[PDB]
Amino acid sequence: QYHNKAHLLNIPSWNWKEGDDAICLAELKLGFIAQSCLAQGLSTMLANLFSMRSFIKIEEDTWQKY
Amino acid sequence: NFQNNQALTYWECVYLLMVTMSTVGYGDVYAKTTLGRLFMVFFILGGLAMFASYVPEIIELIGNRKKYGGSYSAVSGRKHIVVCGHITLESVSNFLKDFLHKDRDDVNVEIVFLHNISPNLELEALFKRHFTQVEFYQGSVLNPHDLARVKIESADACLILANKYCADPDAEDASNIMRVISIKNYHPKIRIITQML
Amino acid sequence: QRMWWAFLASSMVTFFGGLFIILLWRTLKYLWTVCCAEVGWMTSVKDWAGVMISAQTLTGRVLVVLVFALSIGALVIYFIDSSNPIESCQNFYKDFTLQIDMAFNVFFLLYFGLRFIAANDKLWFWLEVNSVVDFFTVPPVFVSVYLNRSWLGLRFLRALRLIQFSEILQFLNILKTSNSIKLVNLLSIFISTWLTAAGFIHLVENSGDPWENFQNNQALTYWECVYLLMVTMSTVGYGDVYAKTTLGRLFMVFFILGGLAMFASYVPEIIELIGNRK
Amino acid sequence: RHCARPLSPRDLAMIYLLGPASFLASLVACLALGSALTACRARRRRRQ
Amino acid sequence: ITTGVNIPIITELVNDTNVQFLDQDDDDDPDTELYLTQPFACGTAFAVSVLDS
Amino acid sequence: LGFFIASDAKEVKRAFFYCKACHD
Ligand SMILES: CC(C)CCC[C@@H](C)[C@H]1CC[C@H]2[C@@H]3CC=C4C[C@@H](O)CC[C@]4(C)[C@H]3CC[C@]12C
Ligand SMILES: CC(C)CCC[C@@H](C)[C@H]1CC[C@H]2[C@@H]3CC=C4C[C@@H](O)CC[C@]4(C)[C@H]3CC[C@]12C
Ligand SMILES: CC(C)CCC[C@@H](C)[C@H]1CC[C@H]2[C@@H]3CC=C4C[C@@H](O)CC[C@]4(C)[C@H]3CC[C@]12C
Ligand SMILES: CC(C)CCC[C@@H](C)[C@H]1CC[C@H]2[C@@H]3CC=C4C[C@@H](O)CC[C@]4(C)[C@H]3CC[C@]12C
Ligand SMILES: CC(C)CCC[C@@H](C)[C@H]1CC[C@H]2[C@@H]3CC=C4C[C@@H](O)CC[C@]4(C)[C@H]3CC[C@]12C
Ligand SMILES: [Ca+2]
Ligand SMILES: [Mg+2]
Repeated sequence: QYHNKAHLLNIPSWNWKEGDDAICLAELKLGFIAQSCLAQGLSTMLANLFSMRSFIKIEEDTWQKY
Repeated sequence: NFQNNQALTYWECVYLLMVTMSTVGYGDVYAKTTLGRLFMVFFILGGLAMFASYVPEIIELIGNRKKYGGSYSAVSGRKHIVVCGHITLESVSNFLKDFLHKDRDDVNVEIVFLHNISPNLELEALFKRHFTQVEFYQGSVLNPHDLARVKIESADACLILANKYCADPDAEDASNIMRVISIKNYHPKIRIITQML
Repeated sequence: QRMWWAFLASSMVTFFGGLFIILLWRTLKYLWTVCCAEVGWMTSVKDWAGVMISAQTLTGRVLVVLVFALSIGALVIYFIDSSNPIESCQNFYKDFTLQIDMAFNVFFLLYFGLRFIAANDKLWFWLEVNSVVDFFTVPPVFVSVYLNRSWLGLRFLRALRLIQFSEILQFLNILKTSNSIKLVNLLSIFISTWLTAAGFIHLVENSGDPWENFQNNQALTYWECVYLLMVTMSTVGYGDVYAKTTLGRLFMVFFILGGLAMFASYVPEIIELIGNRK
Repeated sequence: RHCARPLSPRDLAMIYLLGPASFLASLVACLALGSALTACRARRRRRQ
Repeated sequence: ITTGVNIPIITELVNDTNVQFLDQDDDDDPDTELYLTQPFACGTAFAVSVLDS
Repeated sequence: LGFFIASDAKEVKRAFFYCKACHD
C-alpha cells in the first residue's frame, strides 16, 4: 500500500539516492492500468520487458509464435 | 584366538537383522560373539526405532495415489450426463432414485459424477449398486483437465447441485457461479441445469 | 520324476500369453494409427455381463451367492487336500473331492469369462488379484486331471478369493453402514492375507529348496504354518517353529514388513469396531 | 508313482496350451450366451 | 448491434489461473503461464505477479 | 549510457564495440 510506503520515507537511513527502492505493487499496478488506458496493450509490453525470457520457436504458424 | 566364529552367510545375516529389527525374534539364528552382541545391543535401539518410524511411512507413501483418476470412455449410441457440485450420499441417492425410476422409458443415459472429494464407503457402495449406470471421477470443476477427462464435450448436459443448508447462502451461490463460469469456459455450448439459492 | 514345472508353467504361460496378446493388440493399434443411435452387440453383451456380475437381477444375485459359497468350498477343499503329500497320484473316477473341485473350477472359469466381458479395461483387468488367482488356480487342476498326478502347487491362492467377499456383500445390499463395510473389509483382508501366507510357507517348507534337490524340506502341517505366521505377524516370536528353507526365509523377510504393518494397523481397529455398540 | 510316463509331444502341447484354450473356450461360451440372451430379450421386447 | 467483447477492458486478477475465464475464444490450459495466455497478451488482464520480475 | 531492447546482452555488447572506420 502507498500509505504504508510513505512510512518508510520517515526512516533516517532510508535514502533514495543510495538505492532504497520501495517497489509499490499497488502504485505500479495502477500506473500500468492507467498507461493501458492511454494505450491498450502497453501493460503487457512493459511487463515482458522486465521479465527475462529465452528464445523459443514454434513450428506451426500461430499467434503464439509471433 | 578367533575360536568364536560362526558359519553365517550374508543372506542369513540379512534375514537375522530382518527378524531382529522388526522385534519378531526367532532364536534360530543369532549373534554369538561378544562384538556381535554389542553391535546387536546398539542396533536394537537404532534399527528398531528406524523400522517402527519408517516402514508404516514408506507403506503409506507407496500405497497412496489417485483412485478415480481415469477418463470416461464414451460409447457410440449411448448418451451421458455429467453431475457436479454438492455431491453427498443423500443428494446422490435422491438424484439416482428420481433419475433411474422404472416409471420412465427405457432410457440408456449414463451418469458421470465429477467431484474433488473422494467418496466415503457408503457412497462407494451406492455406486457399486448402480454399477452399469453410474461412474465416478475425482477432480475439480475449475480444472479444465478434469472437465476434459469426463468427456464433457460429448456430454448431453451438465447438472450442478447446491448445498441448500449452508451457513452462508452467498458463499455457496458464488461457488456455484464460478462452477458455472468454469464449465462455460471449457465448453460454452454445454447445457447447464443448476440450483440458485 | 518330479512334475511341478508342468502345473506351474500352464498357468504361467497362460498369464504371459494373455499379457502378450493384450500388448500386441495395443501395439497393432498404435502402429496402425501412426501409419494410417443404436448400441452394438458388444456393448449389449458387456452391459448384460456387468448387470449379472453386479447382482442387479435374480440371476445375478444367485450367481453372486454361488460365487461366495464356492469360494468357501474351494478353500475348504484346499484345507482338506493340504494333508495329502506334495505330489501324489489321482484317479478322477473314485474320489468325489476331485470332481467337486473340477465343478468349482469350471464355475470359476465361467465367472472369470463373465468378469472379463464386463471389464471396461482388459489390460488392468488382467492384472487384478482375482484374475491372477484364477490364472494360477484353474489350469493347474485342468492339467492334473489328464496327467493323473496331483501337485499341491499354488492352491493357497484360493484364500485370496476371500478378498472379494466384502464387495459381494455390497452387491446384495447387505452392507450399507460405513462401520460394517470397514469391519468386513478389514476382516476379509486380514484373514485372506494370513491364510495365503500360511499356505505359501507350507508349500515352500514341505517342498524344499529346488536347487538343493529338495533336501531342505521340513515336515510342517498347514495348521503348524498358520500358527507360525500368527506368532510371527504379532512380533511375538517363539523359535519352536520357523522357516528353514531359503525361499521360506525370503518370504518371511517380505511378510515381516507386510504382515506386521497389517496386524498392527488392523487388529486394534477390528477390535474397536466389533466391541463398540449401544 | 504309477502315473510316471514319457512326455509325448501331444502331452507337451496340451500342457502349454490347455490354460489358454480353456480361457478362450470360456470367453467364446460367454459371448455366445450373451448374444443369445440379448437376441431373446430384443425379440420379446419388439414383438409386443 | 455492437457486442461487448470489442469494448477495451483491463481486469486486475490476483489469481493468475482465473485468467482462463476472462475470454471464451482461446484454448485454456492450467499449465500455461500467465504471459502466454491470450487475455494477458491482449492487454486485457493484469496481475501483480508479473511485477515480481 | 544508452538503453537497448535486445534478446541477449551479447547482442547489445556490439554497440560499445562498434567502430566507424571498421564499418565505413
Ligand atoms: C520394499 C523394500 C523394503 C524392499 C527391500 C528389498 C530387500 C528384501 C532385498 C534388497 C537387497 C537384497 C539383498 C541383496 C543381496 C544379497 C546377497 C546375497 O548373497 C543373498 C541375498 C541378499 C542378502 C539380498 C536379500 C534381500 C534384499 C535385502
Ligand atoms: C518371474 C516372475 C516373478 C516375473 C514377473 C514379471 C512381472 C511382475 C512384470 C513383467 C512384465 C510386466 C508388465 C510389462 C508392461 C506393462 C505395461 C504398463 O503400462 C503397465 C505395467 C505392465 C502391465 C507390466 C506389469 C508387471 C509385469 C507383468
Ligand atoms: C496375486 C499375487 C500375490 C500372485 C503372485 C504369484 C506368486 C504367489 C507365485 C509366482 C511364482 C511362484 C513361485 C515359482 C516357483 C516356485 C518353485 C517351486 O518349486 C515351489 C513354488 C515356487 C517358489 C512358486 C511359489 C509361488 C510364486 C511365488
Ligand atoms: C473365522 C470365522 C469368524 C468365519 C465365519 C464366517 C465369516 C463370513 C464371518 C466373519 C465376519 C462376519 C461378518 C462381520 C460383520 C457383518 C456385518 C453385518 O451387518 C452382517 C453380517 C456380517 C457380514 C458378518 C457375517 C459373518 C462373518 C461372521
Ligand atoms: C476374529 C478373527 C481374527 C478370527 C480368525 C479365525 C482363525 C483363528 C481361524 C479361521 C480359519 C482357521 C483355519 C481354517 C483351516 C485350517 C486348516 C486345518 O487343517 C487346520 C486348522 C486351520 C489352519 C484353521 C486355523 C484357525 C483359523 C485360521
Ligand atoms: Ca478461456
Ligand atoms: Mg460403465
